[PDB]
Amino acid sequence: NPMREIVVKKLCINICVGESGDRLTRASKVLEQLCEQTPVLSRARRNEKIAVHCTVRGKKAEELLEKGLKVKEFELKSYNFADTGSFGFGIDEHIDLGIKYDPSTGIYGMDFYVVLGRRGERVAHRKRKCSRVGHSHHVTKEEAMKWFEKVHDGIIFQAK
Amino acid sequence: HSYGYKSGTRHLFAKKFRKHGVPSVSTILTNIKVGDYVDVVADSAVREGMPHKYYHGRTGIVWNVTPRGVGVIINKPVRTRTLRKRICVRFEHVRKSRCQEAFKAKEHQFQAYLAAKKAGKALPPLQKSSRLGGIVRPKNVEVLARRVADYEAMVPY
Amino acid sequence: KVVKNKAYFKRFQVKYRRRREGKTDYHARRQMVLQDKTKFGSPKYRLVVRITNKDIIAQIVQAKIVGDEVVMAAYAHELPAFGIEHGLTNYAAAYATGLLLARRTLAKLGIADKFQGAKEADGSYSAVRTKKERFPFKAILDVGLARTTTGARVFGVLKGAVDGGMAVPHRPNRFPGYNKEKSSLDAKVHRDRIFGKHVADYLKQVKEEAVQFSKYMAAKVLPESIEGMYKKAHAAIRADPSKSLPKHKSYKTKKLSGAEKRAAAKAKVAAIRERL
RNA sequence: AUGAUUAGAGGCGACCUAUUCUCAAACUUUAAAUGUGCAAACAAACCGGCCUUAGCCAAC
RNA sequence: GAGUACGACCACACUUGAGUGAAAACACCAUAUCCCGUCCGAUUUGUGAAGUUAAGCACUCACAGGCUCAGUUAGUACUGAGGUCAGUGAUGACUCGGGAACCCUGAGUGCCGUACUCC
RNA sequence: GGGCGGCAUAUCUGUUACACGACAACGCAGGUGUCCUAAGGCGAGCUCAGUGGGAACAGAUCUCACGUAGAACACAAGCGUAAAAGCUUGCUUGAUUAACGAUUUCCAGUACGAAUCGAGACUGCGAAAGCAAGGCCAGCGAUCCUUUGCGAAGAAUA
Ligand SMILES: [K+]
Ligand SMILES: [Mg+2]
Ligand SMILES: [Mg+2]
Ligand SMILES: [Mg+2]
Ligand SMILES: [Mg+2]
Ligand SMILES: [Mg+2]
Ligand SMILES: [Mg+2]
Ligand SMILES: [Mg+2]
Ligand SMILES: [Mg+2]
Ligand SMILES: [Mg+2]
Repeated sequence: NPMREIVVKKLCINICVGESGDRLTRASKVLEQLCEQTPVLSRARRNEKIAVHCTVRGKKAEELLEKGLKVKEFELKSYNFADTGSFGFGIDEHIDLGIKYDPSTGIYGMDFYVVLGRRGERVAHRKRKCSRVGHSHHVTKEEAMKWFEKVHDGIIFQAK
Repeated sequence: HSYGYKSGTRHLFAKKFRKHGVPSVSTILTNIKVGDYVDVVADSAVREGMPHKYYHGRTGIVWNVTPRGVGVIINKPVRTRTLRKRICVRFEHVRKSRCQEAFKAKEHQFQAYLAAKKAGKALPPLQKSSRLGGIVRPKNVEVLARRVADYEAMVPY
Repeated sequence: KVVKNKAYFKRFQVKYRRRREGKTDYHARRQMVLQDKTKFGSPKYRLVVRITNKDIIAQIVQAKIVGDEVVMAAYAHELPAFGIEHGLTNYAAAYATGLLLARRTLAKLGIADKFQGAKEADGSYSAVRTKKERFPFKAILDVGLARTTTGARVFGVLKGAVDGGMAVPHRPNRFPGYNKEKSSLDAKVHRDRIFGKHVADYLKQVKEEAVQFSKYMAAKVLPESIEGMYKKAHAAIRADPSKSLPKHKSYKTKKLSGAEKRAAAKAKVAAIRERL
């Protein structure tokens, strides 16, 4: 059935900087330049901003994550996957991603998290007649790993 | 020590188990007019126009109707006499009373019987008392007695 | 560590059926059906608007204890009988549905020919006349769970009914073409939306290319006659409001008996006992 | 459910899973007996015309 | 025999696993110039009709968990009225009346309105 | 006994209290003379405490799933509340005036304090039905005396 094809729902880029000031502003500018859209600052929980994050979906997200896979050499550990059906990885020295380093902003790291899913997930997020999705229609860890292997390179196995 | 307005109402102004919630639509659509009999039962989920704890569970007569309120007359004994108290409550704390359901049915039955007699119809047969005598033909007969096993089965140890 | 023990279900209280299904806002419903007690249950009506994926439904409803009573209903899937046979969901379709419902209701009540409403749609706000010269028929708007934003098809149906002749209290703060920073309403934009000028512009832009408007392009619909079609539809609806489209094998599965279920369980337990 | 409280067993020292022994004026799903409010046709209630209202309802 | 909109009562209607679904609906679905709103057309708003029953939805099943109505527990626990009743007492039975609860065990798994539509 | 101690001297919640209401002790466990232009009013949008699987520094933040309230509502306690009464946000001043309307609690059916149902004016929020004359329920004061505000300017052969 064509409706069960797995697709990438969204990709979240997060930079937790700590403190607040020039470093946070520079990181926000760098993330905005990288993602081509305005990021959002997130505060602690006790009211000072501590991180900057952004969410990307669609053709831009599909075009992205290629630099992340290239940096990670298209290899990931098994435990990086989650029972929900999503995964992610870290990255350091975004100059490796190739953002044309400038002296104004130093080197920054980031965390990418990719969330996948099938069509029909709207029924759990719409306002009217909100319901729950079927367990069979859910996405399994084995299915996610098989999709990653079929679309990209392989993955190593570990314990922790 | 303390004699506040809502003192000692921990169990009185509380919801029954698994029956919480605000009043339904049937309460909102009920019609109340002057001269009706109502029961004053507080709804603890409204907290507006609540009657005093004394009047919870009393039955009275409506004497005034406002856009959101009802005026009820309640008898209250004080020393050697009975007073007619007039209280003002919101419409969500009253309900129509069935205290005259039996009497109203009695009047309707009398009218129906009167009409049938004038029309010369057939009246229903009259019930007979069960307290009269008669022959009894037994189907099953048993002996009633105290047996030894009755005493042995009374020592749970 | 398991939250769904037996005590959870023992102490669980379920919500109302329509709250669980997610289709009724009961606070709003209580406030909408509430009426002054001194009126002693005089009739009160709500115009309920519901927009589905491929149709829009408008109804005139009075509440009752046994259940709501529907006075008159109009559906968008009857517009082809009155003309326009494409879209059936846009703002012009909403306006036509509202006008048709108002005309049907007035004809049914017999007060027609005394409240002719507005002949030509100018998209201008006129205050409704209410008790709060014989008064018009009144009903209050019910949008359910839909989000109320400027330029919405629920308000399009509202405008259709008002121009038809019913008295629905409202303000022009949500019509298409209201400038919040200026607190003014532009009638030109409202008329353009009512007659579907935006749809015509989009159709022209799409046709000037090299899925959208697939059936539109399959038919010979030219993006220069939509306004005339809608005007003709308004005229036909006004002329003959009571018109519609031209005009038990069982499938239920029988439930097993309790005796049959017990027999099946006994047979299964005998089978496993024998296999052991 | 809240708050106390003894022991063994299974999964796996810890924990979860069902149990197990004993309890609460300021704990309770359930729930008496004795109570307590109202009504049981004569200034009332019931059944079909008429008059008035600056009350309700789009109108009657 | 079914569907949609508005509903009354608010678990016999809930929760977990499976299976089935004629027609028309409902829904997933496509898209972002305009109305509108977001970090993100995700939610929401506008405009459509290339695909699907995969999911939602409806029905059926389970020596399922809950829930509802009965039986048993039991004339037991408790209790109104009485004695120049028994007993050192604690307390108990008796006489004229009222009368429970848990565990355990049976049966069941929504029903009733208005309007429009499909067999 | 009195003294010393302490307020049981005005007053609020749970229990004592005996399934309507009422009920004492220098009985038990605790509170009150404050605080708030928002912590008041309204509309909209969200769902809390916690748990599990994941993501460089990171043994703070991001994401998914479960989650009947196990959180929160200034303060003591009880009750109540889930597309809210909780959290965020936008606009506001119903915390104004209110013709000597009626009523509840204490009770002598007196007052004070607190509270409930209303009619009129001018408003706020909302598309609308509607909601609101403070923060539900403790947080307060007679005679005499002192002190402040309204009897604006204009017009009547009265
Ligand atoms: K007391
Ligand atoms: Mg609303
Ligand atoms: Mg069962
Ligand atoms: Mg008492
Ligand atoms: Mg709200
Ligand atoms: Mg007075
Ligand atoms: Mg006073
Ligand atoms: Mg007023
Ligand atoms: Mg003074
Ligand atoms: Mg003057």
